[PDB]
Amino acid sequence: VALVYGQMNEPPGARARVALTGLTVAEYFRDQEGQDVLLFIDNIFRFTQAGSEVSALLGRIPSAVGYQPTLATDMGTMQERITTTKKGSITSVQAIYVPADDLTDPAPATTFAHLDATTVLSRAIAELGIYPAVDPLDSTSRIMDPNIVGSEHYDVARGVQKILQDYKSLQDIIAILGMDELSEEDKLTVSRARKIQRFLSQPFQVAEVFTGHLGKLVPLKETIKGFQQILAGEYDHLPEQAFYMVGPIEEAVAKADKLA
Amino acid sequence: ATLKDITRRLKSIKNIQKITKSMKMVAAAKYARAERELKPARVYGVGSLIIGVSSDRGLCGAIHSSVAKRNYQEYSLANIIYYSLKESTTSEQSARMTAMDNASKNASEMIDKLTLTFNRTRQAVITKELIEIISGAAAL
Repeated sequence: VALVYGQMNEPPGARARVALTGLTVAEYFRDQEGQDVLLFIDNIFRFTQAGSEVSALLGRIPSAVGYQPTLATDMGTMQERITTTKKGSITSVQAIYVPADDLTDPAPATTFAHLDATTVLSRAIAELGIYPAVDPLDSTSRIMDPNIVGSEHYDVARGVQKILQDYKSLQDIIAILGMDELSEEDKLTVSRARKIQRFLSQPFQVAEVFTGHLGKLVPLKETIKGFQQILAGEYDHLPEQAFYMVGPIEEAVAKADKLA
Repeated sequence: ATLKDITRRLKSIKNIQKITKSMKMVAAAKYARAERELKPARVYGVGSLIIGVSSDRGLCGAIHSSVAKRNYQEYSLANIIYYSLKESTTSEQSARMTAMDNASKNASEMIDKLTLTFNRTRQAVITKELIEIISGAAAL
């Protein structure tokens, strides 16, 4: 990683440009060495704000909500340099701050014009111990189209979510009226869902110096199969905790063994 | 549409939704038990002065408004009162459950709308207040 910094004490113009500087660097590992670089802009809102400060200083009339008249171009001239050219591609993970919790606020609204996916980190999920604490129902992607990820991928994914959704429904019932008017059917959606929720968690190699556990980098193929089978009913006999913090389904099997 | 009022309304609806979701679950529990004990009761009652039967608690749709709108006999008199009574609470707990499901879902929807109305208003006040400052400044 190369780190580029635009600290909060820097004047508008500096916090304004540092995301371009970082961009410059990344474009090299693509236009000069044709790799697949990763660009991280933390956070995309302070980019926009820096834009407004600069704008105001140049005495230009603000537009709706006080932002810059050039909000959309200031953003476009930067966002657009982030793509897959014939030489390689830059992929950007942008930390978003939504003002006033207003998703139609000009800053945020403009920004979504460019996003192809959202990764929603959730404190609630974390509380399940589940990590990464990504929310499987709130996180989204433009490319989750069978015409793009292929029917299999697309169906598994849509399978995982529905089950996760259904279980969500039952969640209310379980706690109140108690876990049993539950059908041979309603008891399976839960079981699997709970297995799934866990199978969606995973050990990171970045946290090895700490979790005393080995990181896993599951492959896409392994991912779709994994969930495919749980949906399928291939491991309904396996127990929940067999799936907590593992990589490929094979590990779910072996953990079960060590868990008698 | 005042950020003050909007907030005042959200405040009272978030509580309503909470108390209303609670009342639903309590009812569905009372209902579940009532639905079952009703199985035998019917067989028993079917086996067996204007008297109107309902309850003391409202918030169960139209349960009340609807009704409002020698040894052998003595015995069969208690059996018939019992039967009606056992049918009544089953109807009542299932209607309170239903009524409180709706109420709670309406509340949440109202919540979602007021919130979105709040943000639109919040953005327009700032924009509005700022254009006003600019107009005055430019005229000089």
